Amino acid sequence: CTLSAEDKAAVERSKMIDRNLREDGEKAAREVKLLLLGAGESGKSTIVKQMKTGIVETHFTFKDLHFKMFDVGGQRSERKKWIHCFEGVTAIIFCVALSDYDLMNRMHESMKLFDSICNNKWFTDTSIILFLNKKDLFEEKIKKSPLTICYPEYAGSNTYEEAAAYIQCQFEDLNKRKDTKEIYTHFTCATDTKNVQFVFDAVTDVIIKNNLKDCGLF
Amino acid sequence: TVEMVFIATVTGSLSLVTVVGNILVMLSIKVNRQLQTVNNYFLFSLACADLIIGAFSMNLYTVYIIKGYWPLGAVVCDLWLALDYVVSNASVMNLLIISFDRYFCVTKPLTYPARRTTKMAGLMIAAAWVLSFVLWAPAILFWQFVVGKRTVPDNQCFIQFLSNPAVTFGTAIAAFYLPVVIMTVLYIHISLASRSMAARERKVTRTIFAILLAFILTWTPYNVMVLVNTFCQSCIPDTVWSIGYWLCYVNSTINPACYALCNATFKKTFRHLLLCQ
Amino acid sequence: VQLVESGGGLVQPGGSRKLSCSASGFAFSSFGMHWVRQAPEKGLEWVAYISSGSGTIYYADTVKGRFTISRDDPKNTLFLQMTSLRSEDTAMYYCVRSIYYYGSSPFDFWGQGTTLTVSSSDIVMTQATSSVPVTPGESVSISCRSSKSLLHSNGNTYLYWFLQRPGQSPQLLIYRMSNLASGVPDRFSGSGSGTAFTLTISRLEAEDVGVYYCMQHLEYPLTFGAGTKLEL
Amino acid sequence: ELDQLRQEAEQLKNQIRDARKACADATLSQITNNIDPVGRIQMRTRRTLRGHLAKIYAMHWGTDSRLLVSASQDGKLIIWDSYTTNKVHAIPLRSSWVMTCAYAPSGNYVACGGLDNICSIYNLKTREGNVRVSRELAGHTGYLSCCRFLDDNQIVTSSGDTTCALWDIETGQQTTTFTGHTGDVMSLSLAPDTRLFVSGACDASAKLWDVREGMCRQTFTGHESDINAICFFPNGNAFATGSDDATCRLFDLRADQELMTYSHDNIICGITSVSFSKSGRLLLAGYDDFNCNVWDALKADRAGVLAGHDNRVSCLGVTDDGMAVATGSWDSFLKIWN
Amino acid sequence: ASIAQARKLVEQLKMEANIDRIKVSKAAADLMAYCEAHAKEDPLLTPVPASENPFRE
Repeated sequence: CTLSAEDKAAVERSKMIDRNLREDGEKAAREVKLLLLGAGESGKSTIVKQMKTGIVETHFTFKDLHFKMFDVGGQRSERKKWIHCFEGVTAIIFCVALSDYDLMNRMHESMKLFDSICNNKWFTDTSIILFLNKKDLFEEKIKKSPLTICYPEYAGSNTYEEAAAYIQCQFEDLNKRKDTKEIYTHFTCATDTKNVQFVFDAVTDVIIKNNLKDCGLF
Repeated sequence: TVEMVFIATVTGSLSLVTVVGNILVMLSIKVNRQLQTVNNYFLFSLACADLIIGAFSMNLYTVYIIKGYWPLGAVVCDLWLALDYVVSNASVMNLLIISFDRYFCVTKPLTYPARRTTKMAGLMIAAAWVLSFVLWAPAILFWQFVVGKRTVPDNQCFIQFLSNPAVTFGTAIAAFYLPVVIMTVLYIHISLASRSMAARERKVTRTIFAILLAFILTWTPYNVMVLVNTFCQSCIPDTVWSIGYWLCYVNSTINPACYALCNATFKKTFRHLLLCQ
Repeated sequence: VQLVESGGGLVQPGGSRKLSCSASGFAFSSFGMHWVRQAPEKGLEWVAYISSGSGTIYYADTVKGRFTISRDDPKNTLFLQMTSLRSEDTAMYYCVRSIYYYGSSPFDFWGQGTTLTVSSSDIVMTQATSSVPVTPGESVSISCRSSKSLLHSNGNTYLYWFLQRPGQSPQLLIYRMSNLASGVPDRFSGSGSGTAFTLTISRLEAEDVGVYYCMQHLEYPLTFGAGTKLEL
Repeated sequence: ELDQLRQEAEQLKNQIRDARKACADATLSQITNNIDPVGRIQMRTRRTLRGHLAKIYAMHWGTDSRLLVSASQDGKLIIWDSYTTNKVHAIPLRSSWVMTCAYAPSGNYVACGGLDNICSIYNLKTREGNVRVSRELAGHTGYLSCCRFLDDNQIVTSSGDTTCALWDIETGQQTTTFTGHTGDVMSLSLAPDTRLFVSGACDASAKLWDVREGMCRQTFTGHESDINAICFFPNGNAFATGSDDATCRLFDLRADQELMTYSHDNIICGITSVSFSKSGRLLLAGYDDFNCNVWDALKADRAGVLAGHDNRVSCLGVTDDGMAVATGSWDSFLKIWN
Repeated sequence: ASIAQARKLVEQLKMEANIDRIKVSKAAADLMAYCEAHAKEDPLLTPVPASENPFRE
């Protein structure tokens, strides 16, 4: 054996630390990580309250699956120096305030954030669950003040569903990786209980692609 | 005479293709950390079956068939039949349990992978291997014992229970027809559930096409000839058996390709290996 | 913190009893528990051992197979069942905590022990110092000797030291050769070489009086030494 | 007036550069002339630590050159063993996002902080054997990037916020606050005498802080991009830096200038970790292109390459005796080279 | 910001610029002397055989 009595017990200790480490790694790997990013005061509070300093997480379970919502947007630092810490995150829940177009306008800054996060080298395979909230305020604001102020490229009429789809495809067409990832857009408001069902539907659809890739079918 | 030694060259080239496709993939399973997943153990076992098929079985078969009969010795025929089928059906069972694994990963995306562990996968990757061992391995070496007399001539080399319909259809059903009837519906279910966009579904169908019908077009002619050689013995020429006994092996040699071309990282690691040399 | 052990008493030969201690105050699942006995007028005697999670179970040559040992992590208790108790098994049975990583202090905490009275190629640690008189403020180099080179090829020597005040549980002093366990004053400093060891006390007070046993941990079954009575 | 002070600042910075240029006698490349070359250095992996299951972001050797500590992206923290391959302890973390490690000089404590802006210090040599939080340091506003130990009673932390903090353990509050940087501070390294440390920000400037006084002494500009790694010369009179420019620079603390620029045409990936070997002759660098390097110090010629990983190498560090080096990359395997 | 912060920066830069600096021919010769005085005390520079190496096996 060429090993001492304490050395064999040390190998025993190391081996059961390996077993207890695997018993936690397998448990944590099955949990879904969902990064939540967005703009400042972009309706993150109402959505972190709807689904049940530093990084504040949340553990809300729907249809028997343990989720993780990392709200790292309240960090106020250089986003590019800690964004590599989120490798392997199942999806990035990005939230855009629809009604904040007539408010220095900031949807252009949020668009610049989106095209810098979706084309990042670390988030090539990670899908983005793009949220579009405050649709009730957006509907009224469209009837009040025309939306064409923000987008000189916009040329459509004054229809709610037309403008919503226009900005939806405008955000969707911001990625240079048209195939390696998918964007699951949704419209939501405060009086909506379907957000958690939609995000569960999206995470099932993305773990289908994940395990198809793990077996190397793609 | 000359045409046989001419076709032996391309047969040896195919054997080299098989062995070099297996030697790369089994070492890529181990030396690559990203290919050490619990799902790739089944593929590694398939490669292990494929190496023992390619190195021994088809080469000894060509040695048998270049002369039209076995000149070496009947004791080698009494062992080659046992050695060939136990792994030729082990590959089929492994490729069928991979189909079960994929179906369970698709229709149960979040429960099944959690429910299966290293031991859970091992107790079935060994079960598939031993199913053929407990079905066909005794069926070759004991069927001549139950009668007490040999059925296969010394110069000939073939199955000792190929003739009787109740024992040849019995060994053909669970080896070919059950895998086909299970795999086709499993892949239909996988394709239907993979929809929930167009590009992913299209490539999934284009992949299951090359997975399923490549097995179909390489195991239907041989198995239908197996069923046809039961009560005619004059219906077909005896060289058709030699010609059609290749398709199982071409399936076994394209199995490494059908599972390497699908995965991009397998191509990347093969490129790395050939660059390293 | 405390390791209270329960069981034992006036027993007849052959009778089977279960000696149990209730661990309370540490990670019982991470400590490799032991079982060390002491005859009423003799030195210590190793009995058995359980690793963390019951992975490894060892016994001495005397109790090999005859006694059954076990642990219960959920209840934070340690078990050891006796079978066919004989008059040569009367002893006070101490429960010994032990952890094994690099730089650890095995055999650090010792239980109070249970009173057991039933009516009717090995390492040897030689130490003939007994009934030796000692005066406070002086220096005593308690000699020691083994029958095997405790200097393993892995650098360190697996010899321990222990102290037993009159009427109290044993206490670890020097957890290797030339070390010092926590809660021990720097008065004690070990010094050994090969199969010859001495426990040098630079200056000793009037409270560190007792018997000093040596114990090898190179390989099982963890033989001990004789008593060393330092008389006031 | 803003113009009455920015002009003065520009003039004083010009005077700084003039004073630097006046004291530059000969570049260290000219000083190291006709000197015996090191030659290619053969480096083979001795141990491989296959415990972790996620991305390893930090590492720190001990003072006995015997034990290790690692911070993987999972909620664990393994205190490895170096001569053999075992695990002394495993720490279930309170936050899976960790980028820092610090082994105590006496081995009694381990620091652990990440994106949570909290520095958790773990007690090791404890009765009732288990590793528990000694103190949860709070008072930072950004993510904590690296931890250092002066002793068992003090800790120096560099965080995302434009400041460095020297903490106390008896009371978990700061005692000095090195608020003189702009941009995220990424790395730091203490001195052999533990009186001075330099912190590296994302504004491409390294500032030499004074622990006792709590005030900055020198600032080291002249570097291109954000810098992620700093290690002192063992003499404590120089320090290397590592940036995303794919270039390293060896400064000095008595001339305040640059001595070497460690760049090569074939390398574009930034540096993630820097650690001198003993005697200061070598310069190890943790690059991003799945590879490390060992640069010669006195002459900037590159020694043998150090490639054993397949992912980004985050951290590496030489032992206090100079024996081994442990490269910890984003793959879950450490590698103790020699 | 622009008034008090500017004064704080300028004053600190004054002491950061008044530090006496030495010639490179000395500041680098000192670093050179440390390398040659510790050439033997460098387990990585001179290849140590498997005997003294504690990572031999």
